[PDB]
Amino acid sequence: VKQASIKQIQDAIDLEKSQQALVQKRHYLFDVQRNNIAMALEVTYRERLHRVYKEIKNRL
Amino acid sequence: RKLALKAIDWVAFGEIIPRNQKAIANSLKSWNETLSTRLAALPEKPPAIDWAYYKATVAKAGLVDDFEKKFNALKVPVPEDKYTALVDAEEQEDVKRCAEFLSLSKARIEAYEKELEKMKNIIPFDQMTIEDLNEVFPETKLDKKKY
Amino acid sequence: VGSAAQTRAMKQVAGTMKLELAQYREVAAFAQFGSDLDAATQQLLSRGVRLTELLKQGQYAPMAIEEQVAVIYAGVRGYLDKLEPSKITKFENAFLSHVISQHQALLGKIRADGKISEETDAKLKEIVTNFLAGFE
Amino acid sequence: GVRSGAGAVRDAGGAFGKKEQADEERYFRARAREQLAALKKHHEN
Amino acid sequence: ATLKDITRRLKSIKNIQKITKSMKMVAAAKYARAERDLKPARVYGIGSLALYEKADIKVPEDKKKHLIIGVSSDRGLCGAIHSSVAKQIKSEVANLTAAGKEVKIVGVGDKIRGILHRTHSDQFLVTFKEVGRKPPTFGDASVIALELLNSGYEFDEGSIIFN
Repeated sequence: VKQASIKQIQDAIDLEKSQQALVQKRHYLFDVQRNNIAMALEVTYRERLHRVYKEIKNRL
Repeated sequence: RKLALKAIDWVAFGEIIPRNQKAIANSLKSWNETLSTRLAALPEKPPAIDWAYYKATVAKAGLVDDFEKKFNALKVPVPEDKYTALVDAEEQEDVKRCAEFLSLSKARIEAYEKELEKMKNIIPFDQMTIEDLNEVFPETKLDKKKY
Repeated sequence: VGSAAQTRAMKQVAGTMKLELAQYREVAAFAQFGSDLDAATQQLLSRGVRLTELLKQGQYAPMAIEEQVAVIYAGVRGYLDKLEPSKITKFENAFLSHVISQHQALLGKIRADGKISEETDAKLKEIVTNFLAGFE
Repeated sequence: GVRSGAGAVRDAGGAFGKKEQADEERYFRARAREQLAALKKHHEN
Repeated sequence: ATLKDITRRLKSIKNIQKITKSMKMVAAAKYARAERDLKPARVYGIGSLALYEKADIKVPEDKKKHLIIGVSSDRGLCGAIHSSVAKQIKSEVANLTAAGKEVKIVGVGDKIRGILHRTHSDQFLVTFKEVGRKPPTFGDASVIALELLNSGYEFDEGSIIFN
């Protein structure tokens, strides 16, 4: 009976810890996903801005 | 062209663990590295045009002054980021779902903690009743105890 | 002129790399039949093969001193023994890109200070461990 | 200092070079025979 | 000879020396492993032969058949190991055939098969190979004994030769 009781209490404790990790992980990963979404958008206008002046300078 | 602020690609970036999407996360990390390299490759804006020196070195008449006038009038546009807003809305919906899941898990955790406390307190004396022991260890119906 | 013509960080990594490569070149004859050899001999063979793969470099692509010292640190400190010998070059390029992009501050500090201090040593250890874990 | 290189046994063209060439040829003749037999058996299918 | 010929021969002999030294180290390591593994095998063999050591189990008289087990390896460069075992098996075969006894030989080493196949080709019962490339173990010996029994040669008297 003592082994059964200690097994039950340790099972409850580890389930609590697992849920404590689980609740954090989802939003922790979602925030970084949202941040990377912004990262993907950066390099758009730079290409045109850099190429137009080079083309005009080559024309001259 | 100031760079958009972003959080560091910490271990939480790999914590996504999307279903058959770890390759997608690796591709996103590669995109971030390539974007950083491209940003470091060139300055924020292209170099200025030495129009005065150009005209001094331009023997042609008309084809040079009009070219400089057009270059001054030239105004390259900038790309749109509607997909960024759409992905932000999708991330917001995912965050709402995660918040609902976290609330449900917190309720389950409260229930589990209450059950653990009840089990710890209800132990009492070892000299309990046989029926009382069924709270944490009950028997079954007929044709169950094979051995 | 020897090591007197080196920065402190490059000298620190290069002494270890030179000693290990000398040890490998001593036992390079047994590489053909290295499977049935002593554990120490096989370890030396693996370390020397990885260091030799590190020494390879493309043409018209010179590397900054901080980048070289970071790569040699990642090599000599045994962060490549588990890695496949053929994958060192890909790992080297990816690690260089990662450290240049995200960890430019550490490279700048190494370049300015000229030595790999203990704090920088710990930071490099963390960075190489994270990248090695995430490489696969 | 005089040194050596890789694959210098056959370059000398001595007894050992001819021995190595003959051993390789005799081994790979058998291997070619086995591969031809396997390929013929496959082509019969 | 000329300078080029001397240089070529010297470089070839240098390479041969390096290869021989590397093989010497490899053979030293394999010898150390075999020496470590021999002691339990030595005890096992002594225990197996103890019954016949403590009992006068001797062949009564002439027997029509006789199997000779010549244990050897497939690799060369072993000096006079294969030469000695081949000489011993040839002498035993001649001695037992002088008495008009049918002699059959089983060679676990391909070198033994090659040496004895010029003359004792017919006397081969079952030949085995891939011996010495990896350390021998009881599974291979069990397979050899199994096919020796399955060979159908019911040798009334038998013997084994080894170094």
